[PDB]
Amino acid sequence: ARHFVLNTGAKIPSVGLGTWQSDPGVVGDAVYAAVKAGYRHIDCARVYGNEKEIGLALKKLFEEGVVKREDLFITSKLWNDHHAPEDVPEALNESLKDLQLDYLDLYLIHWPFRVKKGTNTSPENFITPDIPATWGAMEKLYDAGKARAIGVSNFSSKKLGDLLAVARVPPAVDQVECHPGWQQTKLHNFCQSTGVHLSAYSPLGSPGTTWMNGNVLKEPVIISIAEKLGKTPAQVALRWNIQMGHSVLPKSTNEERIKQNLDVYDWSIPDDLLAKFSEIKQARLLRGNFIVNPQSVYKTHEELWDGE
Ligand SMILES: NC(=O)C1=CN([C@@H]2O[C@H](COP(=O)(O)OP(=O)(O)OC[C@H]3O[C@@H](n4cnc5c(N)ncnc54)[C@H](OP(=O)(O)O)[C@@H]3O)[C@@H](O)[C@H]2O)C=CC1
Repeated sequence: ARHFVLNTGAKIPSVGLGTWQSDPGVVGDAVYAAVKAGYRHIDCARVYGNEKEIGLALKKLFEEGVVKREDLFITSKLWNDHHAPEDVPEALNESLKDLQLDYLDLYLIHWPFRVKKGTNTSPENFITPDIPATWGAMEKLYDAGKARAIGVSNFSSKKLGDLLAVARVPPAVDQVECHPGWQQTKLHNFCQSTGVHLSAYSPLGSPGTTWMNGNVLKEPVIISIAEKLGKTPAQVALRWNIQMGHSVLPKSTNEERIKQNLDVYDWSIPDDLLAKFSEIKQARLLRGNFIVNPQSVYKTHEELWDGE
């Protein structure tokens, strides 16, 4: 259970190191510690502003002979301002430059949302998405082998369905918020029915993010199962996702928590304790406030998420 198989045939390691909010000065030693500890999957994005420092950590690991390039699964994301079909390859090239890599294992459309190239998220800069024309350009990256798998992030079942109808290369991954607090059963189903892999971002509910109301590790049901099974609350939360057939992208810069989050393979959650999860109140923590707006295509929360 140390990996899942994507629709491309590629194995995606079921635990990756998240690097959202990993500062340029700490992220390098975090990636290093993670890989040394057995991680084979790093989740990155242009907009995280730390890809240069992840690249220095990867080049250290290779030259030090901890791993070779082929042992690692490296993910990055196309930001909202590079959706125009002519801008997509520059975006991938910018991230390959910073990571100092020949290819990405996974390249994702970060949001089903577009702004003018080189502009900030402000309504004046909003441009109607053309996901087919962006996906069209993402396919050319996949053809050339520069992105060995392509996929999307923050797509509902509907938006994922609409892309699959027009795709020549089907999305390999839909990366979404998914944890005990927000279980995404519908999309989980739609993904297994379509052969799309569901990858769980904020798998601990992103408790370090002051503007998200994460308290997943404090839920009575998770604290219980941890105590019952002699595992930490984090361990339980992550294991739940892995038993659902989702990969998890736990972020840490603390060597010990990095180690603990990989320790989700040798042990299981009994079916009894797996039943105890629908006793958990459901709330989406990352609502996409920043792109729900009167001048947005998404005038409502329900419009962004298609009721989900
Ligand atoms: N739009 C998208 O596609 C999105 C993608 N992502 C990706 O998913 C990743 C993971 O989600 P993220 O929102 O970062 O939050 P997570 O759910 O991964 O939680 C991270 C927080 O939990 C702490 N933590 C880590 N390990 C443990 C542990 N074992 N016990 C207790 N606390 C722990 C971290 O602190 P510390 O570092 O001190 O250990 C940090 O404050 C992101 O980092 C990013 O790579 C996430 C958000 C959006």
